[PDB]
Amino acid sequence: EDEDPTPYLFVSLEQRRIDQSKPYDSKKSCWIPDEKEGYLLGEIKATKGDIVSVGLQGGETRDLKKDLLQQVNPPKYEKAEDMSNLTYLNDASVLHNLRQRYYNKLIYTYSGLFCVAINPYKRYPVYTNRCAKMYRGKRRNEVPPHIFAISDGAYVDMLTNHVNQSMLITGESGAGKTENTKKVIAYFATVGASKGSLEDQVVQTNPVLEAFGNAKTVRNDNSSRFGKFIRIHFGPTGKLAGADIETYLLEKARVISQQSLERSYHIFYQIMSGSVPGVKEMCFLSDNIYDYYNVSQGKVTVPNMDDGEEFQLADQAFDILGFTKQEKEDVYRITAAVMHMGGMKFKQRGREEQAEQDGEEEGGRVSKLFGCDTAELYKNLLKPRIKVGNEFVTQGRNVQQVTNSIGALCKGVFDRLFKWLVKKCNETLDTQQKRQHFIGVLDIAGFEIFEYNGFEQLCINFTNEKLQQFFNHIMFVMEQEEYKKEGINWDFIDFGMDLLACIDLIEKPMGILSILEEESMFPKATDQTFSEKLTNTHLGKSAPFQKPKPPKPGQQAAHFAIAHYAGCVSYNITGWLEKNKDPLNDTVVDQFKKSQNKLLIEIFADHAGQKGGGFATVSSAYKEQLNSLMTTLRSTQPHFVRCIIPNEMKQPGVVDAHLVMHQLTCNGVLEGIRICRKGFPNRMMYPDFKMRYMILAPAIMAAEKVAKNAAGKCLEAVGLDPDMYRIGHTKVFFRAGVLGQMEEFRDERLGKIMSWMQAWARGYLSRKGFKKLQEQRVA
Amino acid sequence: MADVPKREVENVEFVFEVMGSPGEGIDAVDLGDALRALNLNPTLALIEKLGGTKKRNEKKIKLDEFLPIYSQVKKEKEQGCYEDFIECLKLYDKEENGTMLLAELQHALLALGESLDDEQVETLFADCMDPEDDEGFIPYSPFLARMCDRPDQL
Ligand SMILES: Nc1ncnc2c1ncn2[C@@H]1O[C@H](COP(=O)(O)OP(=O)(O)O)[C@@H](O)[C@H]1O
Ligand SMILES: [Mg+2]
Repeated sequence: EDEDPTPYLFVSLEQRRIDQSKPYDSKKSCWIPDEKEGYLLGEIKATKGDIVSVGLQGGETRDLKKDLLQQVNPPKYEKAEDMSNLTYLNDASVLHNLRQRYYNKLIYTYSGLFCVAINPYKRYPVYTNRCAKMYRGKRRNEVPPHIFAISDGAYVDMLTNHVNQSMLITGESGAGKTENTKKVIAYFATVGASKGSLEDQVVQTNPVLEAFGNAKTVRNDNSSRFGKFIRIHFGPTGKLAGADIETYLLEKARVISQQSLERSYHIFYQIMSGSVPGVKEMCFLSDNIYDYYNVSQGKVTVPNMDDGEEFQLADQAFDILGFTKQEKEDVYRITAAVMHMGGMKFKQRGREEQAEQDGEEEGGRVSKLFGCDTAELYKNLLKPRIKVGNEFVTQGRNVQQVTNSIGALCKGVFDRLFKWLVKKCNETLDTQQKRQHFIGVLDIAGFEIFEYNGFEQLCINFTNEKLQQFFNHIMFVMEQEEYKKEGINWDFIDFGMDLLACIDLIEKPMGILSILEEESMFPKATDQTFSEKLTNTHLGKSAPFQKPKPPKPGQQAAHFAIAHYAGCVSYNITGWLEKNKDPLNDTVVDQFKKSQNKLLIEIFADHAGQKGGGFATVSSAYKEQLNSLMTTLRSTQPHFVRCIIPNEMKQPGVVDAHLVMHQLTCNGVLEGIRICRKGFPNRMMYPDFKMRYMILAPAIMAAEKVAKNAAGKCLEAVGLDPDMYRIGHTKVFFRAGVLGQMEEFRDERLGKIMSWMQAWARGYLSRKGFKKLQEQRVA
Repeated sequence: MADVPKREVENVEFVFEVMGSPGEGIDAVDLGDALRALNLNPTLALIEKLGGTKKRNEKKIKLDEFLPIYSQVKKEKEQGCYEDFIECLKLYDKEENGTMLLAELQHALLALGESLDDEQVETLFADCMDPEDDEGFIPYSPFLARMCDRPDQL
């Protein structure tokens, strides 16, 4: 894709001149709220009290309160690359700058310390080697906004400051986290290249993990069903030295269940494509995807996606990553075995409705693939055995108990297979060479509010609750530095309880998760007992804990709610206990560990036969991961990239204002702005200050040699308390309402000079005639 | 004698000897021209507020009655200056090169504020304004420096 990236990174000179002629009156121009557009540009036509008449493009006029109006930045700040330079950074000015840039094909925008990335839904030539060369070594402000600029800056800070770095790429489903993540990694693999290369092996992890970990959803044809944290290690000389990957919360249920509009994991369809010779034969796979119920409950194809071409690429990745042929082939075997297990039918018999096999066709396929005895397999499923101490018991099982044991095994095998792929990738990427520092990249679902919020959404919103606390803390520190650079002392610290209240409600003893784990060791406790034990323990007692919002038509009722930092979320708890504990037929697992499939024994080498069988759960396991992750992040210098989805239709160039605004609130963009602008809502560079306010004290400012003193003496000249502003090295900072007063002074002053000028013109004309009248008054 | 500077009183004496008569003084319609002869530039509105009158022979202002008005006009500091007018005309300097359209300047002087007569502007431009360019632009810095008697800025 060798092209010219300039028109996709810069605002053209032609476009700039057009932008500088948009219709701006510092007195009339205003933003007003609007349902569909979020905000509309208007023209204050008249004011009566606290009500203003705003004229909109198209003749429409509205009467609304001054309270609802937001200031407009002048046209010279159009499509600004760094929104911290805007005089007003209200909600309307943020949306405006971002959408204008997006309409100009500009994906990336800086907002002070962090960066915003709006999904283009179109392939622009901004990730080429030609574009990458433009950002190597250059400082963030020397080149247009780009993910590469942040990556390079972190690589530079790492080598200069000897501190590990972090890049957190967050956002809701389909916002572009994984795309940007893969581009960052490919950038570090390039710059760090010393010269089956390590540089190519790190990139080749994506086809494997995405094949087993990604799936098509309504929001994203390539949705990530797991969280990802990858560390790129660099040697003392800054060359690529290795990498390791950690994954979180793989959606097990998708292995055996799909919604109508969604797919299971790509791999199941990639393998069925037949684009790799020998695979389907070795796996005893038919040519009818619908022969496997676990995978064909919803959609089975994705527009513009060639599962055949994807399987070849994935199969090729295994080779580059160093997967032996036996290892690669057993991965396919186990994958197909999961598909076959869903076809093993059964039927009742009589006493205790004890089940028995109804056809061993699929069962035989599973056995051969797992390297197990078919007879023994069906025997351990239908007649499992338990230990009372030193004896066996021939426990029976009905059709439903057997059915559920199958689905559990399907989920357990695939999950353990996925974990092994990650383990195998880390072995390949561990070159035992000196690792001096690392840059960690996080690719995980951001805070999001669905119609149905279940167990997964709780863990994700819990995760982001901790990421936001980390973010807020870093914004204070770095902004304090940014002020220090301007020669200003700036101190704002406040840590409101709510930053930790929700985290406590979820994580502290007797919290949401504590009760979920406590209740997991009780006899039945199916949902309703967990639900009431949550209400009786927290409702009216824990501040964030609230009553669930009643459901609207077409929605299942919720059981409780949490006032999260980004909004109120209603959680449905049905199935959490089942999802929190994943018990497997220990007798069948023992058979696996003794099977002839070497890989099957490996992925289950963790699980005991007759760690292995203790007091661990999904929630407990993930809380340790999150603690391990947050510990690692707080040891690094972080960099925040906020991804944003522009619309629900995958349409390039189309902005759903309401959808975007919601994300700006949830993804912490507006919060970060409140922090950086705390105490001084408006700032202004000195050249702009002079252009606008030198008219207030021209002679005074004309004398001062440096801009700083000119701006200062000008503010002293007018009646401004010295605490209403701060004179930085290159910027003036203003408290709320100061610019308003400065604009009033300017208006009145500007309303007089014309008379002064005319009075002076009359003085010149008068003094002209006084000379003639004077000389004519002699003799 | 020792309240308002002596030489400044003498300056007022000279103007009254030219514009007014000993017995009466200066006619109130000439109150603005008298102050202007003393190197002042008051606005028409301020002259009305200090005894200005239209037409002749409606009111007379004698010496000691004019001195407080002189000191008044000389006290108020912000009545305009060369630097003030540079900033007003910068608002028409679209090209940031120190020029504006002579049409806009002429229109503003004849339409806005205490507007001027057609004759007042023609004489003003004849003496202080430089010739236009092909596009109708003019350098407004030298025009203000001549009108405001600011040779230092030429
Ligand atoms: N920078 C980009 N260039 C081209 N297409 C993109 C870009 N970012 C996102 N997309 C499109 O949007 C989809 C969602 O991207 P993805 O990163 O998978 O979302 P997320 O990982 O945030 O769920 C991709 O499949 C791709 O088609
Ligand atoms: Mg993803």
